[PDB]
Amino acid sequence: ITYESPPGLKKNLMRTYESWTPEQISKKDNTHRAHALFSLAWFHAACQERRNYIPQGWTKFYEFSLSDLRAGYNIIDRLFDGAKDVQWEFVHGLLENAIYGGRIDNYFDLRVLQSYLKQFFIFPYSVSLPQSCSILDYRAVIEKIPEDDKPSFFGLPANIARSSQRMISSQVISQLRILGRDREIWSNELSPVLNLWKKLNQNSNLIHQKVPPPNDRQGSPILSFIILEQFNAIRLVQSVHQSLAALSKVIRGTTLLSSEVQKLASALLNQKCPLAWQSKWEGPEDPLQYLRGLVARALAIQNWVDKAEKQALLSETLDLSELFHPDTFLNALRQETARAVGRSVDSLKFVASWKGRLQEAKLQIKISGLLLEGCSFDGNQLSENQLDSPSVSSVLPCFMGWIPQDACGPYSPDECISLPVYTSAERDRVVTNIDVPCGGNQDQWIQCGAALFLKNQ
Amino acid sequence: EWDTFTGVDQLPSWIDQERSWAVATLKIALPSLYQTLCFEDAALWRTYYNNSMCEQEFPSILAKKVSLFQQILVVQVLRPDRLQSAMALFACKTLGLKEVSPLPLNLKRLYKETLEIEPILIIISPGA
Amino acid sequence: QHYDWGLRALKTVLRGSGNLLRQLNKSGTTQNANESHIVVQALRLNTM
Amino acid sequence: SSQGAVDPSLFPSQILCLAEQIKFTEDVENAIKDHSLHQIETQLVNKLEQYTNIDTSSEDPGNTESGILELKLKALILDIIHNIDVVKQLNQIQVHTTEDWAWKKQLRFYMKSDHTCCVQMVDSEFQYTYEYQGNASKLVYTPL
Repeated sequence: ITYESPPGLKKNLMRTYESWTPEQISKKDNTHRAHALFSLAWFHAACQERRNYIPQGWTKFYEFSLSDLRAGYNIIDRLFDGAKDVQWEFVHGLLENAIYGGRIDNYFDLRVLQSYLKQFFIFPYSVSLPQSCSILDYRAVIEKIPEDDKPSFFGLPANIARSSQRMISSQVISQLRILGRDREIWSNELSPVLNLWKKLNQNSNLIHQKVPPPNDRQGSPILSFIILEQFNAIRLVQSVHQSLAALSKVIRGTTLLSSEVQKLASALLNQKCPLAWQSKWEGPEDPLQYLRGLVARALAIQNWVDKAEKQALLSETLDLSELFHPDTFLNALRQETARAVGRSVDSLKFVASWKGRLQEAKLQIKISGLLLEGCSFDGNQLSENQLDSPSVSSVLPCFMGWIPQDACGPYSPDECISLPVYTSAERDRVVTNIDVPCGGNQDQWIQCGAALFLKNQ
Repeated sequence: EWDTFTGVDQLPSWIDQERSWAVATLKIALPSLYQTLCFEDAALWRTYYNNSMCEQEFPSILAKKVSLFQQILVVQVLRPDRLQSAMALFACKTLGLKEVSPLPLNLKRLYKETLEIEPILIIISPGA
Repeated sequence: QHYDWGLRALKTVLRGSGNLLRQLNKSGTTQNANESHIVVQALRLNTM
Repeated sequence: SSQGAVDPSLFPSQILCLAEQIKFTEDVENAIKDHSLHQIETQLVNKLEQYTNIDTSSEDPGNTESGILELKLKALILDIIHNIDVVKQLNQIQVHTTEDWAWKKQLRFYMKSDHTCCVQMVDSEFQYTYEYQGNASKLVYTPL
């Protein structure tokens, strides 16, 4: 017996209401009470069924138990058979602070739980036809719920199902393909890795064979950043070139094996990346795409040096795809603004905008090329996605600078929502959190789980 | 059919490259359905390419020249945003099952079935 | 690799300030700029 | 009684902090029943100002002979700052009555008729088991 969650919505409600006993639900005081029990049932079912989409509805796979549900039933017992007029506030207050938020570490998943708890104390109205305290009508509305599920019941856009069914279909097809059925290193299971490297770096021998001087802090703190960037980049590139020259000579040449050669070979045969490469810089799990991103940044930082030797790094439009550590660049801008203004560094703020150039800031740099998901961006207004909405949407460019505190921000405080700015689609680490003008009804934009990725590739 | 199913073009114009490579695969592999399909319709397939819940909006002119397994070959080449329900109704038609999902798991039901010759192995998962 | 800015370093610097203000009232007098001058030494007893 | 029983040599800090918290609890649960009572917030502000002022009477001598327990004061300031923040948030939300859960969220130290304490949060309650702790470093009440 496999002992798991039900695979669907109304399946989960049927399992739940089978697990109840009817003398519990059938109390004398009837009408306003069992509807809250149905709200708890729908809330438990919803929070469990969000887990099918990762990292969309939750960032990790959080463990929700039936003991949690029975604890919640104990809570609603002591509320409604408690005296009078149960505050809907503290139900979700104690519920978040003890039961379901006691699984959660990231803040934005707490925000999502806050939104469902605020929302469910009303439904998709056409599918929801609730009833009186008659128990078998609570059974029968579950059959009135349709077979197939919709993310419009949950809040996700419609391109989610497109990407999900493409990937799940390829998974089941490969799994049924399974049911039908040192020489490999001397063979060519790993030759296209070396082949992609020889295509990336055949006309950039300066870009893997030059040495920058080891440098200390110069005058402005934006020069030192880019010089250390250059040094780290050339160091990682030459380290990769050594680690591939060894495994090239043990195959297409005349030498013997070490153990680290076997480590590189084992990881690359399993097509994961070795831990020595992830010790320096986190990249994609594809080693091919890793080499791609690396050689791209290797070209980029030399161009960054060429246009930042003349202090012309204010005027030009630049892109944050090419920074190995972009928040350190932004904190370097924090130091240059705090030195140029004549105010201490702790008393600044970071606000970007879209409706024109920054007035009160010291410096203005044009940052574009961001990617967005979970919505469809426009100037001054966020618009909901559609059925045929494409997955990755480009964005209007932005103006970024550092603003002193207790000054007038370009956007009013109660019209915007903070969005994380991750690094790729894996949603691993947070760079910053920019505000975007919502214009009321923010809870939909919470439950979409909107994000913003610095780039891709 | 099953091997090209599990993976073992200047003539079409209204489609994407991503589907066009699979069109080239289908054309080189199985030219018979390529002949029977008449891909230069742009009248019925324009309608099929735009329905939601497009598992049942099959062009009924060809409803007796295409088997159930060849419709899924059409679906995989045209639109892979349908394959899960396509497989589901394929299995539900060939086996008569009203759902591909099973029943739930009431242990009060499976109390009375067992017997003391063999024991009961309850496989767990995280959170169970 | 070996740096730290946890809660323990903070809890160290706070007692490092409490000890210096514990000395500089029973051993002398109190005034303005020394009260913000102390915390620099009570931070550099660790961070240096 | 109406007069203060301020004599910190006569009791260990374990009883000072507990007595102040029990009397705080009973006074605030009289308050929210009667009236919003910014008088009690002002009373706590002036009482805290009094303790911080008396703190400069032992800090300048410091190391004396047979005189310690400046620590009983510093282990009382923190509980008073906790009570300041509780009354200020009750003022910011303007709670009506006691059964409102924004009061029973906060930790309560009642007195039983058998004169022993009974620490009671939302509905769960326990008993004070009289372990003598002596002087120890308490914590700042962060919202975590």
